[PDB]
Amino acid sequence: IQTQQLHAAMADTFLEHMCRLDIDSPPITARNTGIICTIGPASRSVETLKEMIKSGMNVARLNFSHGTHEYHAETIKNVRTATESFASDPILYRPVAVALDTKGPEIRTGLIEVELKKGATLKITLDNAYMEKCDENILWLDYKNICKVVEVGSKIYVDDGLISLENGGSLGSKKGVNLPGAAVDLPAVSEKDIQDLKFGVEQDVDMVFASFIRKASDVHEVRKVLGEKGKNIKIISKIENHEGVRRFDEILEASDGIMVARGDLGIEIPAEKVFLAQKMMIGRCNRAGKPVICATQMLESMIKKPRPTRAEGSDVANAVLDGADCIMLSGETAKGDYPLEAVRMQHLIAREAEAAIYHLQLFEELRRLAPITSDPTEATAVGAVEASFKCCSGAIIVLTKSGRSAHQVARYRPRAPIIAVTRNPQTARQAHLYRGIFPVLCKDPVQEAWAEDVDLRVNFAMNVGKARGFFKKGDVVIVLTGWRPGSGFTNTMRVVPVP
Amino acid sequence: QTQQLHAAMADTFLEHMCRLDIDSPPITARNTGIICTIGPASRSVETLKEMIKSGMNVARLNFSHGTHEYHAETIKNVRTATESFASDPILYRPVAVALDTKGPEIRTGLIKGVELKKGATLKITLDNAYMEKCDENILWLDYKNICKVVEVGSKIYVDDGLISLQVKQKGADFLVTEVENGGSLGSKKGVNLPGAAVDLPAVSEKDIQDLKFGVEQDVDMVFASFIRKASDVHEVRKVLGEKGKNIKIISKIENHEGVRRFDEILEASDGIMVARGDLGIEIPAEKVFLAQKMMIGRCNRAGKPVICATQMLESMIKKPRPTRAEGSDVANAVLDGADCIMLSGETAKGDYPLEAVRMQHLIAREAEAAIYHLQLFEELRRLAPITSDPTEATAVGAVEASFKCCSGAIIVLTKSGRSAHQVARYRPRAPIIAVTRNPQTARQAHLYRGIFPVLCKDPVQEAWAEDVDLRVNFAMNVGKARGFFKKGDVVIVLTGWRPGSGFTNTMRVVPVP
Amino acid sequence: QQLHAAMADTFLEHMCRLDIDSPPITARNTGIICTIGPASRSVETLKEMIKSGMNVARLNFSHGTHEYHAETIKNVRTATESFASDPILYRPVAVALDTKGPEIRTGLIKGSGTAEVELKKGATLKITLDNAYMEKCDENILWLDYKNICKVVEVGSKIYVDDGLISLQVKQKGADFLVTEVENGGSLGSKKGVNLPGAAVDLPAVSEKDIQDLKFGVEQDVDMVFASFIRKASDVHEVRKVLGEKGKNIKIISKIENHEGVRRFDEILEASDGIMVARGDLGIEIPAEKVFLAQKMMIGRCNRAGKPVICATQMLESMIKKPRPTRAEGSDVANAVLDGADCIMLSGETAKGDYPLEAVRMQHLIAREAEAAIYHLQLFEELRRLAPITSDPTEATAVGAVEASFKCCSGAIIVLTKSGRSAHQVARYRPRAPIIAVTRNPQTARQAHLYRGIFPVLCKDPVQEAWAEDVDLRVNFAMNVGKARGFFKKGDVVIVLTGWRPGSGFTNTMRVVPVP
Amino acid sequence: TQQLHAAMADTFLEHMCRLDIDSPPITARNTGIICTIGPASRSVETLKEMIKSGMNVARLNFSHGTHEYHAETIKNVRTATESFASDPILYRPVAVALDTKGPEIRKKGVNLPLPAVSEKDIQDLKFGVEQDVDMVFASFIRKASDVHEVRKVLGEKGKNIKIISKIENHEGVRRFDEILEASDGIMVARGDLGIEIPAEKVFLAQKMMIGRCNRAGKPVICATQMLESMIKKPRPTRAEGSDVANAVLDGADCIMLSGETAKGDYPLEAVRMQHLIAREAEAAIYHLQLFEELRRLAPITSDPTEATAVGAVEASFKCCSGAIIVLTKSGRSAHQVARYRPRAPIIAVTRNPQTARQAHLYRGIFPVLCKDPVQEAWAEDVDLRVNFAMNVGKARGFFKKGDVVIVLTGWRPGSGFTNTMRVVPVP
Ligand SMILES: O=P(O)(O)OC[C@H]1O[C@](O)(COP(=O)(O)O)[C@@H](O)[C@@H]1O
Ligand SMILES: O=P(O)(O)OC[C@H]1O[C@](O)(COP(=O)(O)O)[C@@H](O)[C@@H]1O
Ligand SMILES: O=P(O)(O)OC[C@H]1O[C@](O)(COP(=O)(O)O)[C@@H](O)[C@@H]1O
Ligand SMILES: O=P(O)(O)OC[C@H]1O[C@](O)(COP(=O)(O)O)[C@@H](O)[C@@H]1O
Ligand SMILES: O=C([O-])C(=O)[O-]
Ligand SMILES: O=C([O-])C(=O)[O-]
Ligand SMILES: [K+]
Repeated sequence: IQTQQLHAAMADTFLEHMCRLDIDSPPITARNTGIICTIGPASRSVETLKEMIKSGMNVARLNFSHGTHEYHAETIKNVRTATESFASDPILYRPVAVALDTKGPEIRTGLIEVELKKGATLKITLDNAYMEKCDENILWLDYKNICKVVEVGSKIYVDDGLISLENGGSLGSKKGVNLPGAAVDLPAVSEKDIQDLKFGVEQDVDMVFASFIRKASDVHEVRKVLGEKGKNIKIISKIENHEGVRRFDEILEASDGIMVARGDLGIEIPAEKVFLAQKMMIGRCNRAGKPVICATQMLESMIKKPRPTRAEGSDVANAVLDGADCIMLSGETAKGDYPLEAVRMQHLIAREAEAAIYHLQLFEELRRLAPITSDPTEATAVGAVEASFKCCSGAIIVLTKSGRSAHQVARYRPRAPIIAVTRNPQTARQAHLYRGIFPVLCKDPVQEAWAEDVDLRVNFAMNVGKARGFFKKGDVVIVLTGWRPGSGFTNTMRVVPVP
Repeated sequence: QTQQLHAAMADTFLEHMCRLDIDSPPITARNTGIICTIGPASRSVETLKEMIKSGMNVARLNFSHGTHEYHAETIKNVRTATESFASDPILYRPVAVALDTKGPEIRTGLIKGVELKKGATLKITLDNAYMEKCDENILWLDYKNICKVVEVGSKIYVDDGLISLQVKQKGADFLVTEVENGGSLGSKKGVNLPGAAVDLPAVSEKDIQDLKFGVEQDVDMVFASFIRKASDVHEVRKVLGEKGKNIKIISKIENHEGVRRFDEILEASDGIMVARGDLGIEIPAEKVFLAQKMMIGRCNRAGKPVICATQMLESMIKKPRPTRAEGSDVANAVLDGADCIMLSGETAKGDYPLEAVRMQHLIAREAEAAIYHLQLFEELRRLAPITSDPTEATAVGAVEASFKCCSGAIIVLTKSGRSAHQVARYRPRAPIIAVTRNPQTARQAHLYRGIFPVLCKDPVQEAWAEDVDLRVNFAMNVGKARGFFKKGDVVIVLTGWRPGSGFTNTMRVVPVP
Repeated sequence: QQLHAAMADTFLEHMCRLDIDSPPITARNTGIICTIGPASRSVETLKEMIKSGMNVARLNFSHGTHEYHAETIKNVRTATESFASDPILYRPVAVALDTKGPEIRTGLIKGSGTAEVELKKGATLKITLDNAYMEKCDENILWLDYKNICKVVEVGSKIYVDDGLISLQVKQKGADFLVTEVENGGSLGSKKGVNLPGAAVDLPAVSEKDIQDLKFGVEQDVDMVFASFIRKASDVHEVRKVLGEKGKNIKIISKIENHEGVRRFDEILEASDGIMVARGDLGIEIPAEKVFLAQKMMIGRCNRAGKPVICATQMLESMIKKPRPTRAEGSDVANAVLDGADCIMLSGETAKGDYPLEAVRMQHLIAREAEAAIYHLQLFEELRRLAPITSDPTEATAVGAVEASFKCCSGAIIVLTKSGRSAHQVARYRPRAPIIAVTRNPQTARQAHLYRGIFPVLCKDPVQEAWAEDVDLRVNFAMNVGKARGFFKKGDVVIVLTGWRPGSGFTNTMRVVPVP
Repeated sequence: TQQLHAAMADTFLEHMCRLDIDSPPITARNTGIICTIGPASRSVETLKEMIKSGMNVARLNFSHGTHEYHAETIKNVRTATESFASDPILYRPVAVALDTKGPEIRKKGVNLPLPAVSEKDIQDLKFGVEQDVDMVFASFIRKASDVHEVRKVLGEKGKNIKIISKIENHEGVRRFDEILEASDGIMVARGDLGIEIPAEKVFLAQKMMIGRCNRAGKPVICATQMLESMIKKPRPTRAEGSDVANAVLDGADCIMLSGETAKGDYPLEAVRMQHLIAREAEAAIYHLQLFEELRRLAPITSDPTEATAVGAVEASFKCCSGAIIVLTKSGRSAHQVARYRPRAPIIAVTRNPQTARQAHLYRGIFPVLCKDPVQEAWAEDVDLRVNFAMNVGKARGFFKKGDVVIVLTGWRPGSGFTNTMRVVPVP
């Protein structure tokens, strides 16, 4: 047992790399995959959120499919209270990002659970009269132009795909309806969505998970609503249907990142094909260097049990091996009985899978597919990661203001952690979207001599790395800086020993 | 689109991932075998027939529970459902019977004939007076030498890993434990002692009766629970003796010692099962995927069957649709290189045994198309040594030829299955149609990825050349009827130069007549 | 056989593992083409050329008459049939006809064929097309046979005479005259070759002289044609039509010796049966520092296409006058084989040199060494990666047999073939083991030398009545050939390729059998 | 352009198929040219033409000749070299190499498959240290003891003189690993090597020694008979052209000319041909495979200079940089960059004149001798030397204003602290 699966990292083939995986080779830590947890009744309290952060929650997700604005406002206030409870020591302080998940073009049912028999008959009524008198033969939908977008012989899936219209069971109240095959004329940004996004920018959110993004214009519509006041809010496009998968290329280019929303995608396309769409979207985002999130049902059984299933354990690890920048928890942290155990489990799995990555092939294929550029920062990023592998550096220290220089380093997936020193608090929170970036917010005021002010932030990362066990005095690290203040000038790579 | 063949011709693994297409329909022939545990929800002849039609290849009997009378009837029901299709040998699908041994299990007593509290006090005693009298305060387990294996504050898990304890005080015939993770206790629950060394024998006195029962019931394979060393496999082999010398022994690796000594266990085994259920308790659950990918790769390297098992579609016990994690697990096990995937409670006792079998079938077929054959075939060859066996050279030549012509199938005539096993080791994309007159060979063929066994019941022809061609034409008709290929396509045919095992040396690229 | 360097994971350490103490196998896979001339024309010398390793005899039709060439062909066929007493060790020898082509030659120096003049650099020289000076050239006026030499060369052009050794600068141009200034001088002889780089030489690709030479080749039953100065694919079609129906099985080798032939190489190779990198004229028509680029480009493209490629000209040039080559020439032989050249050639080394046999032996020695040094692991992988999927059962059987040959490290791949296609499809994937190609067609046994690794063997036994017994006779004939020539011994594992019915195009059966 | 289409091929076979004779190479020739100086090129005026035609190292064959004669050849070499010193932007350093006579039994030349440095070798070696030669071609080196024997003879006075051993027999090939570890480089002396071992095996030992030297990051010279026919002819043979190109493709840092420049009839033509072929073959190398295989076999390091070097080569491929500018005092930092064989030329700025002359032994290093005085502010003195390299690349046509280049410097003055890589445009 060497460490960090380094015996397997030196295998000439991927098959031999698999054979040399050792359960007794413990991970030289620094977890390089971000953990996003949806907040709900089980995790809304300040004391709970403090434990979630200590257990490894890097992004708090707000699902605007439910709850009011004042409800989500207290959640945000609770998240910032729990996060700022560690701000007394900036060396150990961990930024925590806030994410708004839009409701999007949803389709619900009416009120009163009944019992749907297989082969029975139910008259789907887009009639506001029976909006509360739903039985076993008269179901109501809130979709305008449902009769136009549907064709005879097609299928309809109510309550997260449980009932099929066919295979149906106990139909509840106000359950979601999925209409695969697509034709949904519902707007990309609804009236509720517009007010939610305007609420998000008012609340200084860090990122937006846009639901049911079908085409590239949907992301432009979302970015237009965020306006100039929220122009720095990263837009993560959720791919949840067939149209989003086919139009993924134009969606990826218009978006800041992608979430593989496997829950709705598992209903819109055959569930046996979800792994295809996941490994495809993760590969293309890794190719383009944009964040990708694997979400939904990763540790589903932990909603009721303190330990996950074997399938759930492998799913989290395989999402990391796929190359996902972040993993997500929904009901496991929003409503389950073991939110802290779900967060801790994803942290332990991610750390093991990060060591089991075949870096030798990944780094070669990432450069082989990346184009030649004239951006000096991009060339500095490859040279830094190449140097980091060459000397087994304890970290790559990147001074960045917008996060860009750190993102360009993370695109090439170094094994060493990326310590991104920034004075921009939003940049530090947003850095969690990119694999391997450990953001550190330096609150020290700006010095007069610019060379000394850069030396300050470098030494800040040194103490942070020594305090968190990333390296020790005398170790080699890679330091990325630029030639003048302001963003966009990162061009200097140094190999320096830590003091 | 078709077959993920645009992704199959990528220069890098990353580009291969980028070219994965949900709109490219899969092959047709599912290569990864499906093993289903037969239990109350599936042991009926009517259900078993639909299990076979849904894709079940191996019927696994878990001897951790049930009597020999109960298992004999289940086996009888499996063969009644299987022989229900024996009238048309062209469409007849062999179905193997697997015996899963109890092994060195540690079980608890019977609750009165409860519900533990989180952080309470649980006294674990060996006094047999509390065996049929278990309460929330006194707990009896059948591992007599328990205190001579556990120490201070040792973690001890009950109820398939759910309830967790901590030996707060020791004793000689009792143990005082403080609950670390509460939960509703039960009767006759399994107990794991991770980080300790149980001294129970590899083959218990009960396993002797079940292994002898398996021989007289003509089972095709034994799943030996809790193998730790090569000598455990030899013990199972010696116990089976001459009457069970052809029964294949699958070593179930479910603890730290089995993983540590996997190489010697694999060398002595006929195959391996990644029994993730117990393994996820004996070692940290976040490390299971490492042990699975290690054992699958090593078994692929050695050309030996590997089974990924336990909790693959666990939520389907109660729901007609699996979770996304379960959808990825089945797909990733196939992509890892597993010859077989298994279902336990999903088929033995769950509410949707047929939906679980169908889901594994659909996922496995999709995953098989998504395999990066350009890298896999290249890496399996560079790692396999140069050989003098003509069958090995013919097998890899047949696989290379099947990739070159995009063959509809690789037809293999075999008595023992070996020649077909040697083809599957190189993982062709095309299905391997192994024609045989040995019914046991046809059932045992399901252990190897891609082998579609067909049982030839035609009488032996007078001229050997005619008997060979009769069996080749049987595979032709089978592939045509099963939709594997059509007339005009090219298939590879593997025969030998003389009758008897061990002479396969002839590879022919023939058109489908 | 450099087996340690063959198991390396990288090309670099494969080079580091190259061992001068690891001996090669017996079978030399690279064909040797020997140009026959005054030093190699006799039946006695030709016998030793075959014993030294000659597989193809080249006849350069730029000089000589039909009767002189017919007697050379007769002496060749006599020297090879001298060994027809033992069909086990009988090595076939092909005959190749190198066309004259659109050549530009000067007149005679002072009415003599042997006289020479010394051109001093910087002086002047008049080039005229008036036939009155065709036999009266000197250091002042030079005659050449290209009539349109003025309507193709402008002022400042550079003319090269005698293998590009003499260079002229076209100072002033005339209607039928050409005023030049000598750049590089020296001895100017009679009837020397003239190269006009960068000029559109409008000479016919198939002149009337070549038309009769090709008709002579058809009548003399030549195996292949080396077509000089192929500029486009239509030039290969003209050669194809002249050979007509009677010369249909005569393989056409397009000689790339100009800038246009390199630029239009794709359409030429697709219309050709083979390619020769004729570096002599190529080194003059294009800069000499670019010849290796054209050589590696053409060798790789024909390796990718599965068509024969030949490395020619000045490979052991110093051996014309000396019994041992230079280090550069020894390096050029091995690098040609390492490049992937199906055959290496000798021109003046065997045509007129003082050591024709030593050059043949030197080429055979270096080829055997470079064959073992080939990175088969990367070559076979890259050849399969770039070859398309096929619906032909023979091609799938060929790559399967080669793949099986690497798995067992077989002594050989025995291939029964009538037209040679079966053996060519095996050689296309470059197995390490020799390809013993059994045939009853004498022409295919001669044309098989054009493909690397094919050891052609002509069976003399009569066709047995039972076809399955006639196959085993030919199969066991190759076993005798392999055991005799030391390619393998009893107990060794070999690959044997047969078909399912007589006639060409049915090879589909691969058998892994031990040597009886 | 410089076979850029062939460089982007996914396979080595497709890389050959893409080699285009119509894709012109860059003006920067990375392979050093060593010319043996003799009667045909001893004059001051031709030595100027030899330099103008691309000569980088002047080899003095001590198998014959006296010290008063070889010192006059050196003086003329330094005379012709310093004739261009009136312009440090275009000045090219020219190295001086002493090839020892060694155990040479003679009155022709006898070979048969003896001391390392006998009395004649020591006197000539001491004359080399007195004449301030940059390197010594130790003739016939059979074991590492011979290299130590020679290194002890040069002493601490010539401790910086680079000992590069000439492998000339079967023993040196078998004991090559211990010889290479004790040497500063290797010359594959193909002349004597072709006699001691079968001629058909010379290419085996050549590619063996070049690959191992490439692996170890030590210079290797391919020597002798590369253009032999040019001794009496103005154009080489096709085999000689392919030999020059294949040596460069093998990975040889320098190519050599012996009789072609020493006594041949076309000295300048032989130097020009080696120049033209070298740059054509440099564009034809499969950098995609070479860079990967060089790193796969290079071990993990803890030296900041080695990590900065491979990071700079990786960055230079990423931006297709015009050059890798490396400030170096001993040349070592430029040597570590050249070990990973970048496509871009390595402009090694130095003030040490010997470091500049010795840099010709390493592929891709273009040494420039900075004559400007040291500045008080060290940061300004660094930018001055960086600006010197920028003006050199523009004047010599290696790149133009606006092009991207990699600049390697260190964090403090003194040798051994190169650790800073900057990606900067050309002003
Ligand atoms: O990642 P970004 O947005 O390009 O920021 C990197 C910037 O940080 C710096 O290192 C220092 O910038 P500041 O001093 O303004 O914070 C610059 O050299 C560089 O341009
Ligand atoms: O895989 P196995 O057990 O070695 O069997 C393959 C055998 O089957 C055959 O194809 C047919 O032999 P039989 O006629 O005895 O069935 C033999 O040529 C070959 O040896
Ligand atoms: O290579 P070719 O010209 O297609 O011929 C190969 C043929 O040789 C054979 O092995 C024997 O054919 P013959 O008996 O007619 O000579 C056939 O089975 C096969 O089709
Ligand atoms: O390559 P070398 O010989 O180690 O020298 C490189 C050195 O040059 C420097 O750039 C400065 O050189 P100077 O001492 O001449 O100013 C150092 O930073 C570095 O250590
Ligand atoms: O026995 C089993 O199958 C297990 O533990 O997973
Ligand atoms: O014709 C030839 O062979 C040549 O030019 O090399
Ligand atoms: K199937």
